[PDB]
Amino acid sequence: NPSNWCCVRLYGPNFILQVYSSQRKSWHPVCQDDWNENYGRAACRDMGYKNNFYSSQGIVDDSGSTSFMKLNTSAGDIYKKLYHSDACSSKAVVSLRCIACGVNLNSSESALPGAWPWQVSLHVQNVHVCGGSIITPEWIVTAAHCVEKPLNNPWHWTAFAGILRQSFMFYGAGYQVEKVISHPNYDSKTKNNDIALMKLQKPLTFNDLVKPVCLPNPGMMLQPEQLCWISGWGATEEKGKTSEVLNAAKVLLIETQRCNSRYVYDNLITPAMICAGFLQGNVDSCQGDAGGPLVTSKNNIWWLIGDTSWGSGCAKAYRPGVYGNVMVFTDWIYRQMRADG
Amino acid sequence: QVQLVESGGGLVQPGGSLRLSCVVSGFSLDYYAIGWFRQAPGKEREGVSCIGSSGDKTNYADSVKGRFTISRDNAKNTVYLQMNSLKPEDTAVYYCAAESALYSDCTEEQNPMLYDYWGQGTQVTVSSHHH
Amino acid sequence: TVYRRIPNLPDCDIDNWLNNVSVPSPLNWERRIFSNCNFNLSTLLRLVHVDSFSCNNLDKSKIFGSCFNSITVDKFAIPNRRRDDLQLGSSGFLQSSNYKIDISSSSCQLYYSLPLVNVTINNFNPSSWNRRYGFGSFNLSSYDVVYSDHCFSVNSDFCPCADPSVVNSCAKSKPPSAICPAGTKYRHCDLDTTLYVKNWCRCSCLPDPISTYSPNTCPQKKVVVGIGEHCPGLGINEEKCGTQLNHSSCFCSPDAFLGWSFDSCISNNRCNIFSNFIFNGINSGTTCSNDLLYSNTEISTGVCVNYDLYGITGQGIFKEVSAVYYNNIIGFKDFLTNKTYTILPC
Ligand SMILES: *[C@@H]1O[C@H](CO)[C@@H](O[C@@H]2O[C@H](CO)[C@@H](O)[C@H](O)[C@H]2NC(C)=O)[C@H](O)[C@H]1NC(C)=O
Ligand SMILES: *[C@@H]1O[C@H](CO)[C@@H](O)[C@H](O)[C@H]1NC(C)=O
Ligand SMILES: *[C@@H]1O[C@H](CO)[C@@H](O)[C@H](O)[C@H]1NC(C)=O
Ligand SMILES: *[C@@H]1O[C@H](CO)[C@@H](O)[C@H](O)[C@H]1NC(C)=O
Repeated sequence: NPSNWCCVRLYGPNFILQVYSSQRKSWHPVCQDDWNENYGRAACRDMGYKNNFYSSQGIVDDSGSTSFMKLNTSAGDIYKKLYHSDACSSKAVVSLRCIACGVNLNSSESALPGAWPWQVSLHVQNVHVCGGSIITPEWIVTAAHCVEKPLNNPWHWTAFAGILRQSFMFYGAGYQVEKVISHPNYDSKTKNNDIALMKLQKPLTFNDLVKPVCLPNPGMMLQPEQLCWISGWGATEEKGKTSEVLNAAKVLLIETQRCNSRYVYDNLITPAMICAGFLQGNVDSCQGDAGGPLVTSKNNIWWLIGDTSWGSGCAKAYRPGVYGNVMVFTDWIYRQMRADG
Repeated sequence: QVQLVESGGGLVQPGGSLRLSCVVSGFSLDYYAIGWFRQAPGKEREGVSCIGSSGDKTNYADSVKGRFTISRDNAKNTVYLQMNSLKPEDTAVYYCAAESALYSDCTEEQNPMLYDYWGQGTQVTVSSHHH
Repeated sequence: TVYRRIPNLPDCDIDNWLNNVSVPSPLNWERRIFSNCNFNLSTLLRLVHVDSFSCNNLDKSKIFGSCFNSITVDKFAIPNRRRDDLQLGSSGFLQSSNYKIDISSSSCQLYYSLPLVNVTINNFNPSSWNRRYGFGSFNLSSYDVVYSDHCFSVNSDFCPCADPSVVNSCAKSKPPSAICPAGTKYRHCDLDTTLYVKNWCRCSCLPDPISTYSPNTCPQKKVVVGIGEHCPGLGINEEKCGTQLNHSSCFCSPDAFLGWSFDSCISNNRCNIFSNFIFNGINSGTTCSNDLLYSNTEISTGVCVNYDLYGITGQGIFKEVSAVYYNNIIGFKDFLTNKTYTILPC
């Protein structure tokens, strides 16, 4: 069963390549020893990124792990070759980035062009219905409740990227969506596991206005109330209509423990959820649309921490926004990307 | 439903050993750090040990450093705390708690507010009673 | 300084004020203003069991023989664990929520003590709105002194109870409700429908006005006491106010009032007391020290001196003159010697 199986991951803001040790219950970094670009592309294809490959180099291990994985100097799949070595010869572990992501417009309300190049508007019947985040030239992260029946068919959806104004999303200009995959454990009753993937029929052309956001790795080591950003065409006022122009705002993460308080959401926040906003209220984080991006800046990289899931009203006290926890979905996303190609 | 279930607590002689176990349900250990905390009677809850989502990162408070040992079984979704050379000072209610991996896996000082999910705990008393 | 006191002025009896048997708590610290009277600082320091006396913006020695427009004496019993809060400029609970010592005024802090047999601690809550919604009284043991942890101000239309007509529809977290007095606004509660939870009642000041996650929505606003101000009120847990046990009106249980504590004043079988002396109008007025005599009979002439002649305050150069010259400048007849003078500005 694919869920029971795992293998490989990227850990931390420095993309430390980690392999799981059969029967030892543990992750181990990889020695730079005899590593090259081909091995990095192999690991990326193992994670489901296909021919995508950005960089691979040697960095210092900051995870504090027990042992490393060193490829047998010559054993003749090279995957088994990696045995439990106590140290690396090159004194360096493998940093591997499979795709150029997390970069936007440097600092220089209404969103600026290129400020959120991963933001996409998802339309049905020529009308902006949801938002999403670019992760590959052909893959978009959104919410599962956006694509529930009867919108589970990919032919209902068109994606618009690099465009800030809805009025400038004309009939014909958006990329057709080929596949829609809801999370298998999505529960519309509780909005648990509210995440879905859209694969486009045609690859996006990346530029200053259209770029992907990095998927979050385990061990990001974010602050308890880490400052994050939300963006979208979300109605600023309740019951309001879709904002014509793209907007963005800053929010702070809210501890899940504090978010599950009785006088907040009273144990409705699951491990598949994170909370963000402001508890006291009065702060307009309503700009975001459902499935839109929740991102944070760490190690000078923009990471997708959450996708807009649910929330009682908006800018309401004791009712912060609840987002899907992309960190716990990154493996499922990798699996879906690998199973496609 | 997410549950954390502690067991293995009991009454033990000073210098004895116990093995606490914590069964985790509702989420994967690959994305969450698991800590053992203890609360003494009428004292604040203090961090005892921590194992990260990677399984290699382990941290221990200086009061039990080198005497206790935390471990995890991902296949069994069970975290074990081996308490060796138990002292009367170790008498407390031992709780199992889970924190996400978005934040730091294991800290040197275990902040209980970073941990989002809690079990009910098991009582451990270390006194001279019956060998 | 040339001093001419008004004759037959009464004694200020500041010792009688400090040694009064009714001793207030810092929450209800008491004030007495002395004016148009004579005092003896050494006699005061003897009659009062003085533990410490220190002045700010005023020389201790210059009090003797000097006059003042008024002397303001504030007093209250010292809760022991809070004594360090009385340090000048401290941000402790006493100066934050009970009595702020004005560090800019010419003041003197007097720490003294009284024998336990002659002391009755007066613990009273001065908050008008706390009593309006049922404060009650402090049921404490003898010599326990109350102090505030957190002060809260509310507008005149404040009411801590929820509207029963709204509460009747509450399905979750049903707050207690009662009838608010006319002209007041009921506690705000929203009916929310989070996820599948219908008619979830979410009210202001949760969990309490001290730790409320939304201070902006809680009408009880945290405040620090100003100079010469009392604590406007203790925090009210609005979740314990719709009990409406009787009187058919909004009434809060006594354990709903938060942000207050107490400690004993007793040390060495004596109750410690703090007093603040604020000296208004130094070298002016008629509240004069008799510690030094009216040796001003020999008025210094030809030198620039401050003068207070029967209440007329100024500065000038005295030059002795006869009545023929009186037959830009002022002058007076000193009735002690009947000598006439002139006063030129310095
Ligand atoms: C201590 O308290 C005051 C301080 O002057 C005096 O008692 C009365 O206090 C009330 C306060 O409102 C005044 O209105 C009265 O004029 C005061 N005098 C009388 C005779 O009632 C008095 O000095 C002391 N009271 C005692 C010892 O009972
Ligand atoms: C590496 O492979 C060779 C050939 O299969 C084997 O003999 C050896 O034991 C392996 N491990 C090493 C060299 O550590
Ligand atoms: C208490 O007051 C009475 C009456 O004025 C006085 O006689 C007595 O000395 C006082 N107690 C002490 C310890 O001074
Ligand atoms: C006041 O407190 C005492 C204990 O200090 C207690 O015995 C008494 O019953 C209390 N009074 C009331 C009215 O509760």
